Amino acid sequence: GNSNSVSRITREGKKITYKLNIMQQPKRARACGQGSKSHTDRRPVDPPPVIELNIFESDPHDDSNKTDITFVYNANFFLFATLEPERPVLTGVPVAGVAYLDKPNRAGYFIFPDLSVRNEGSYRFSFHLFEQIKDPKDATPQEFLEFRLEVISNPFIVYSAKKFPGLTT
Amino acid sequence: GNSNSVSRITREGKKITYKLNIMQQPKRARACGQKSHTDRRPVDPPPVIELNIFESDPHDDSNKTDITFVYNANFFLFATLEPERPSPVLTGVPVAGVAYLDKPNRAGYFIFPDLSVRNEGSYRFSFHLFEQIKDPKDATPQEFLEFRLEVISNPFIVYSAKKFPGLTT
Repeated sequence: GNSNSVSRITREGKKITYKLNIMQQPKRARACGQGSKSHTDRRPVDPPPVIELNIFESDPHDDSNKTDITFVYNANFFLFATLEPERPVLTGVPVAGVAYLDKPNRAGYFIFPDLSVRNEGSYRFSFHLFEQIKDPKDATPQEFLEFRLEVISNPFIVYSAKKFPGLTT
Repeated sequence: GNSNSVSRITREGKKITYKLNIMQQPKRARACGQKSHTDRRPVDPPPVIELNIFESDPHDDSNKTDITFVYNANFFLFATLEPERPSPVLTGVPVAGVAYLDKPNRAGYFIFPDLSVRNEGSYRFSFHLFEQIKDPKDATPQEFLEFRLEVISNPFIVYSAKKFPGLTT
């Protein structure tokens, strides 16, 4: 349940598949609360969520064969994080740009190192992929933003540290 | 209840306030499933959100000045579906570009005419604003997307139409 994929067809008849895979799930976070200290003395979600993106060309004849064109496909990609209660709350920078790396896999990567949750509880992360196309053949303000697909994280727990006035000081 | 505001400070020391307010709440939709009335599926009436941007000088932080037509940046509004009682559930085009209009008010406007819900139930819409900055001094993969704020809609009902063979085809 770490991955999700979507497919679309371009004007040139090309079948493009987007695959999102969460490689580093969140596990825990300390509720940062509100106030002036909440924006400068917080502990972000750890380990930072990391999402891998792959793009596949499918030749029209044989669909058992795909070609990873992640390093060839020319478009802007952004990944946006939302906080879904399992039963603003999310602070920080919820938008990550793509970084193309060869290890551990040849793909694009999104990292979220500065996510904070305001209140304790159980949450899931939803990561939404936006594509900004620069070649008109790839099509399905003079720039457009297209939602592509979404991946759902495993549940993680935000705890609250108990208060001990004379102890923590 | 239909609006939300968020303030930031640019590099010049000016305070910039973004205000999102919903002009047309969603009311009803017919579950689209995976029933020959297909224009009955898009959420109706199409949700409409207006955006206003206000400038406050560091010398006077108590007064605001609308700069919605002056602020040089691209804007996008992204719709997410929130279950009021917590293959995609939301379908269509969930990204709306901004349109600058003078009537009914001089502001930016987003319209969502092509949103569909797969399952019946009570839902809410969350609209997230993304700012694509073109002027570097307005600042707080060469292009970047910045999240600003979200506005949450009133609950709306998605209903299902029963099948009566020999009566409803």
